[PDB]
Amino acid sequence: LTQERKNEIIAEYRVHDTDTGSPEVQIAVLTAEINSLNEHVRVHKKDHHSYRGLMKMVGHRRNLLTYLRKKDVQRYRELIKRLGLR
Amino acid sequence: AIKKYKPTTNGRRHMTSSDFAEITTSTPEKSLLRPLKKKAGRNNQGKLTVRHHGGGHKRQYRVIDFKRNKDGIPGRVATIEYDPNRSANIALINYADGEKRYIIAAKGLEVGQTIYSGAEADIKVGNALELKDIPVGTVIHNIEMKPGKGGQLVRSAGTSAQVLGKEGKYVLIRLNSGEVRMILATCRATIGQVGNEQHELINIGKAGRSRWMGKRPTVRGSVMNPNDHPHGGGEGKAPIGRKSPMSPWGKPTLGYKTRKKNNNSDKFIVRRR
RNA sequence: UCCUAAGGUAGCGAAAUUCCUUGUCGGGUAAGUUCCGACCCGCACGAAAGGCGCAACGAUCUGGGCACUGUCUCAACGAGAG
RNA sequence: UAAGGAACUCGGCAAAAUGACCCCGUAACUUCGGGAGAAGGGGUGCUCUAUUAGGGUGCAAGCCCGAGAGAGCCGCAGUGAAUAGGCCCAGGCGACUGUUUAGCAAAAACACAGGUCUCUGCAAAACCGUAAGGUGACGUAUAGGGGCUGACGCCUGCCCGGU
RNA sequence: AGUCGGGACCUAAGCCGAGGCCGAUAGGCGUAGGCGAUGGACAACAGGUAGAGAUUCCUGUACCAGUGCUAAUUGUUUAAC
RNA sequence: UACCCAUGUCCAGGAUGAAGGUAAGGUAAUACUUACUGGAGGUCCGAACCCACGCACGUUGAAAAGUGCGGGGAUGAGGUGU
RNA sequence: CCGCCGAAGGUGGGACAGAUAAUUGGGGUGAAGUCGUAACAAGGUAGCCGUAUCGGAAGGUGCGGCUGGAUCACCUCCU
RNA sequence: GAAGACUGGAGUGCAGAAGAGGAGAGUGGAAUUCCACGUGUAGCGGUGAAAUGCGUAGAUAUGUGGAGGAACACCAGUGGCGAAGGCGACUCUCUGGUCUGUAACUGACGCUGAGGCGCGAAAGCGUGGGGAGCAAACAGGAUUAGAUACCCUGGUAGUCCACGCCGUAAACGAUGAGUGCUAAGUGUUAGGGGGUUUCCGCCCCUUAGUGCUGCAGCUAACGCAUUAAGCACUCCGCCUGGGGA
RNA sequence: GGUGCAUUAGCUAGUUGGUAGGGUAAUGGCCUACCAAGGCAACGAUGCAUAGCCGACCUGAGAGGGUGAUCGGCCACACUGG
Ligand SMILES: [Mg+2]
Ligand SMILES: [Mg+2]
Ligand SMILES: [Mg+2]
Ligand SMILES: [Mg+2]
Ligand SMILES: [Mg+2]
Ligand SMILES: [Mg+2]
Ligand SMILES: [Mg+2]
Ligand SMILES: [Mg+2]
Ligand SMILES: [Mg+2]
Ligand SMILES: [Mg+2]
Ligand SMILES: [Mg+2]
Ligand SMILES: [Mg+2]
Ligand SMILES: [Mg+2]
Ligand SMILES: [Mg+2]
Ligand SMILES: [Mg+2]
Ligand SMILES: [Mg+2]
Ligand SMILES: [Mg+2]
Ligand SMILES: [Mg+2]
Ligand SMILES: [Mg+2]
Ligand SMILES: [Mg+2]
Ligand SMILES: [Mg+2]
Ligand SMILES: [Mg+2]
Ligand SMILES: [Mg+2]
Ligand SMILES: [Mg+2]
Ligand SMILES: [Mg+2]
Ligand SMILES: [Mg+2]
Ligand SMILES: [Mg+2]
Ligand SMILES: [Mg+2]
Ligand SMILES: [Mg+2]
Ligand SMILES: [Mg+2]
Ligand SMILES: [Mg+2]
Ligand SMILES: [Mg+2]
Ligand SMILES: [Mg+2]
Ligand SMILES: [Mg+2]
Ligand SMILES: [Mg+2]
Ligand SMILES: [Mg+2]
Ligand SMILES: [Mg+2]
Ligand SMILES: [Mg+2]
Ligand SMILES: [Mg+2]
Ligand SMILES: [Mg+2]
Ligand SMILES: [Mg+2]
Ligand SMILES: [Mg+2]
Ligand SMILES: [Mg+2]
Ligand SMILES: [Mg+2]
Ligand SMILES: [Mg+2]
Ligand SMILES: [Mg+2]
Ligand SMILES: [Mg+2]
Ligand SMILES: [Mg+2]
Ligand SMILES: [Mg+2]
Ligand SMILES: [Mg+2]
Ligand SMILES: [Mg+2]
Ligand SMILES: [Mg+2]
Ligand SMILES: [Mg+2]
Ligand SMILES: [Mg+2]
Ligand SMILES: [Mg+2]
Ligand SMILES: [Mg+2]
Ligand SMILES: [Mg+2]
Ligand SMILES: [Mg+2]
Ligand SMILES: [Mg+2]
Ligand SMILES: [Mg+2]
Ligand SMILES: [Mg+2]
Ligand SMILES: [Mg+2]
Ligand SMILES: [Mg+2]
Ligand SMILES: [Mg+2]
Ligand SMILES: [Mg+2]
Ligand SMILES: [Mg+2]
Ligand SMILES: [Mg+2]
Ligand SMILES: [Mg+2]
Ligand SMILES: [Mg+2]
Ligand SMILES: [Mg+2]
Ligand SMILES: [Mg+2]
Ligand SMILES: [Mg+2]
Ligand SMILES: [Mg+2]
Ligand SMILES: [Mg+2]
Ligand SMILES: [Mg+2]
Ligand SMILES: [Mg+2]
Ligand SMILES: [Mg+2]
Ligand SMILES: [Mg+2]
Ligand SMILES: [Mg+2]
Ligand SMILES: [Mg+2]
Ligand SMILES: [Mg+2]
Ligand SMILES: [Mg+2]
Ligand SMILES: [Mg+2]
Ligand SMILES: [Mg+2]
Ligand SMILES: [Mg+2]
Ligand SMILES: [Mg+2]
Ligand SMILES: [Mg+2]
Ligand SMILES: [Mg+2]
Ligand SMILES: [Mg+2]
Ligand SMILES: [Mg+2]
Ligand SMILES: [Mg+2]
Ligand SMILES: [Mg+2]
Ligand SMILES: [Mg+2]
Ligand SMILES: [Mg+2]
Ligand SMILES: [Mg+2]
Ligand SMILES: [Mg+2]
Ligand SMILES: [Mg+2]
Ligand SMILES: [Mg+2]
Ligand SMILES: [Mg+2]
Ligand SMILES: [Mg+2]
Ligand SMILES: [Mg+2]
Ligand SMILES: [Mg+2]
Repeated sequence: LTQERKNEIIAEYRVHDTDTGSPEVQIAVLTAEINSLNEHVRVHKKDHHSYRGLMKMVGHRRNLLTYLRKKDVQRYRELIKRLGLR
Repeated sequence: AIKKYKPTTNGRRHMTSSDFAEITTSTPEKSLLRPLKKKAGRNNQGKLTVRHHGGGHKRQYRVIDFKRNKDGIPGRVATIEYDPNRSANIALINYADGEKRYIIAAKGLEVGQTIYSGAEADIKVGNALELKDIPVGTVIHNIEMKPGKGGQLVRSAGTSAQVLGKEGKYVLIRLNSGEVRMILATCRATIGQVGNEQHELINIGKAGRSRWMGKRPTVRGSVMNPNDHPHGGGEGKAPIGRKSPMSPWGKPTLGYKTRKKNNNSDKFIVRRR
């Protein structure tokens, strides 16, 4: 993920015009990364070292989603309908 | 790919076949079809000269372009089709003229590409060039032996030859069998490997499937009578009670070399397989 | 110790292969020269004349059961064609 | 055909027995598809509730299709006649479907899919023919001819003196 | 029997084959060309018929190809057809 | 009669339910599970048709190779006409 | 007298548990039997671990790994 | 348990850095082997000694050219990277993680983790290629009382590649993961700050790794010792005499 | 609340709930007709093995370990089933 491509996602999900570490922002960026590794892994089938990094993003992304659900349900259901998650 | 079949019956147990994923259309080009009639190995006189032939599904001839002498016209690949008469697939190419013709499908040839022949063609899969304009080391197929005649040397599915050197009027080629051969520099060739590589992995599975392709059963010589084969006779099963195993007409059959000893092309063969 | 090119490996073995032979022991039977399981002194097994196994299949060969019966103990009567 | 039920015989040869539809249930082993209609059992007729409950057809008249139940009735017997798998246990051979001696042998024999060795660079080798001319092939070593073995699983040992 | 099946229509396997190639003789092979249905194309139906034929004869109503005779129409070598 | 070539034609009924597809689940996405659909096979039972496994009869035969009762294949390496 | 339910009884295919059986496989015990000497020292070819193959037998050899190696030489760190 | 608040945990942002981390495509030079041709004559090779073997059909040696496969000399370092196995020629494409500085951002979002899912040296297995060196099995020559071995001459599977299995090791630091506290001395890898000085260089402080020596403490002893086997808390795995096994 | 085995992973169909009725001293699938497909289980269902339960008894520094004869309370049984 190139640096300017990341900064568009950050600017598109900020809850206010300054933050960069909101759970909404982090999940949106993390989603973009695992939707970019899935193509690399699909073609580079026997790249096992890179595939481990994929599974640490998925687990990390899942932890943040769980925290958002408990703290504020209304925000949580807004992200998943906007990012196309389950 | 290769498609394994579930062992529903005893004849489908070990059977595999292609899935025909590369084939694009199922209807041939009508104006390029000619009739074929089976011969079953029967001679000019009606005699059975080559045995184990005859009686399969009927086919129709598709006239192929092996010369590839339409130079300077960009030809666009239209479809990739099925040919019963050969192991490789074929590609239909319609030029900017309006003319259409079939060629052998190379490996990696897809619909939509453009194909060139001549002297200004680039070295890409599908192009046709004289062997003198082809750089050393490329993998070619469809080599012709006499200028203006047409491709003849490497043509079945998954086969390839490699350019190897120059000797003035001739070019060294390492043929698919592993032979190093000298060929004129004005003979043409096509760049790439031939299409259907998986063809050798197919397991026929049934005797009827061999019958569908035109193959009659093969009887061993050990179960014949002494007037039929040099191996027939004996009480019970019998070994090969001779000095060497023998063909149905004499002439030893295991290890005996049958190339003419006074051949005129022994000076063009650098090293044998 | 003698000879040879080298001296039979895994596996199987009274076998579609074992003469002696109905080999010997066990099972099945009231009683089993056939059958099944073991042993190995293989007259004269043995690795593409393939060796040892193997679900499904067989108007194939072999041994044993349930049901059923004029096959039999042991024959009797009736119909039709000669 | 009484009683017996393979005691007959080279051998259950021949005959007898099972047989339809619906429901319950079903083993070892397995290449996971099978084995399997395994095995072993139960129900079927007619009357009334009843142009049933419900479906097909039609605009309606109407016509056709017909499960479950309850109560009953009659026979020795209800797929009441004809037609309609006997099954199980263990071993040898062949993997299987197929082919064979018209007129004594249908098999363990032949074929087969698969394995391996070998020949062939294209006017290919191989084959028919004195030759021309052909098959191979309107093919091109992932192709074509010949020898042996014969699905699949685990394997395929030693000898190059002789030919 | 204009209409059914076959010729005067078409071709497959195969066969014959002017010149031609090959070969003691005889002849073998084969190009143009042609024969050759078991296949392709093609215009008619319903009744009557008491000794023997019926999509054939007879009755009623049709269709296909062609020809002549009449009546208008159009075109004539920048040229209908 | 054996094999081959060109061109036609024949195979009542019933049973089983391969690949694939859809939906609902299950996952980060897949794998995978369950229902519905689908209609494969030198598949299964069984007539026409083809064949010839057992027995009986016939044996100067109805017949110079058959008949009767059972039997095998019956969408295919199928039967058959010109 | 009839009907439902119903103990015992009969038939059938499976499940589980014990005993027994021609023969067979590895295991243990026995100071004195036969064969070799694989390990302990550099154990006379360093040893061991996983795996494959071979051999009367301990075992041999190949591939990768360990030091739970005294070893034989230049350099590097600590005292 | 519920409602709020915070930033020392955790994570994002911003500015730098290092690395044989991984997958794919292509290329390079030494060296071994084989092949062809000049020159040339009688040995070469091998061992503790030998012999088998190669050579007058002209070898070994030597000069020139061609074909092919495998591993990457110096750099190279108790140096580096990765969760472990492991990763060393060069270039490009696609990718994972870590360290340092800042204090912009969220505000406990954390640790461990039975079952589950993946990776996992070498040998081995299936299908298709490839095959230069090495080399189980195997053959011959020696050694020996014997020698199915060590030693010598050859040599097949294998070692290499693509895809799919297998799931083990002295897979070891014989030391589970997370967190905090507890003398110092000295090398080295990647960073940051300050003083001297024009730089260079020297010194001091500090973060994360990697080695050695040593106090308290621990230990049966050997020994460990801020990279604990010391002092503590949380979670997981495992043990209870030897053989049979 | 008080037992062993996971080398015992699925069990159940009057089973789970509802509607109407029957029956009982009394609530209740206790029983019946209809309707739906539920209920239990890794916090160990199901299955196999063993056993009457307790006050109490023996031992032990204690926490615990083993037992349940005599005395007292409750339960089940009365040759074996109905
Ligand atoms: Mg052949
Ligand atoms: Mg054959
Ligand atoms: Mg014969
Ligand atoms: Mg002869
Ligand atoms: Mg012979
Ligand atoms: Mg014979
Ligand atoms: Mg014989
Ligand atoms: Mg005997
Ligand atoms: Mg026998
Ligand atoms: Mg006996
Ligand atoms: Mg007998
Ligand atoms: Mg008998
Ligand atoms: Mg026996
Ligand atoms: Mg023998
Ligand atoms: Mg033999
Ligand atoms: Mg042999
Ligand atoms: Mg055989
Ligand atoms: Mg056998
Ligand atoms: Mg057998
Ligand atoms: Mg058959
Ligand atoms: Mg029998
Ligand atoms: Mg009479
Ligand atoms: Mg009479
Ligand atoms: Mg009687
Ligand atoms: Mg009687
Ligand atoms: Mg009886
Ligand atoms: Mg009997
Ligand atoms: Mg008798
Ligand atoms: Mg007898
Ligand atoms: Mg009979
Ligand atoms: Mg009604
Ligand atoms: Mg009847
Ligand atoms: Mg019947
Ligand atoms: Mg057979
Ligand atoms: Mg006969
Ligand atoms: Mg020729
Ligand atoms: Mg010729
Ligand atoms: Mg030809
Ligand atoms: Mg190949
Ligand atoms: Mg085989
Ligand atoms: Mg054979
Ligand atoms: Mg096999
Ligand atoms: Mg052999
Ligand atoms: Mg010889
Ligand atoms: Mg020789
Ligand atoms: Mg008329
Ligand atoms: Mg006519
Ligand atoms: Mg006509
Ligand atoms: Mg003439
Ligand atoms: Mg002619
Ligand atoms: Mg013609
Ligand atoms: Mg004609
Ligand atoms: Mg006709
Ligand atoms: Mg007509
Ligand atoms: Mg008449
Ligand atoms: Mg008429
Ligand atoms: Mg034909
Ligand atoms: Mg069939
Ligand atoms: Mg059948
Ligand atoms: Mg016949
Ligand atoms: Mg029949
Ligand atoms: Mg049938
Ligand atoms: Mg020793
Ligand atoms: Mg050895
Ligand atoms: Mg080693
Ligand atoms: Mg040691
Ligand atoms: Mg921080
Ligand atoms: Mg890298
Ligand atoms: Mg890499
Ligand atoms: Mg070089
Ligand atoms: Mg000496
Ligand atoms: Mg040289
Ligand atoms: Mg690390
Ligand atoms: Mg990256
Ligand atoms: Mg990187
Ligand atoms: Mg680091
Ligand atoms: Mg705040
Ligand atoms: Mg963790
Ligand atoms: Mg686990
Ligand atoms: Mg390996
Ligand atoms: Mg391999
Ligand atoms: Mg291979
Ligand atoms: Mg030796
Ligand atoms: Mg060597
Ligand atoms: Mg692999
Ligand atoms: Mg083990
Ligand atoms: Mg282990
Ligand atoms: Mg290691
Ligand atoms: Mg350990
Ligand atoms: Mg710790
Ligand atoms: Mg610590
Ligand atoms: Mg440090
Ligand atoms: Mg003990
Ligand atoms: Mg013990
Ligand atoms: Mg309780
Ligand atoms: Mg109530
Ligand atoms: Mg109840
Ligand atoms: Mg219980
Ligand atoms: Mg105590
Ligand atoms: Mg107490
Ligand atoms: Mg008492
Ligand atoms: Mg009593």
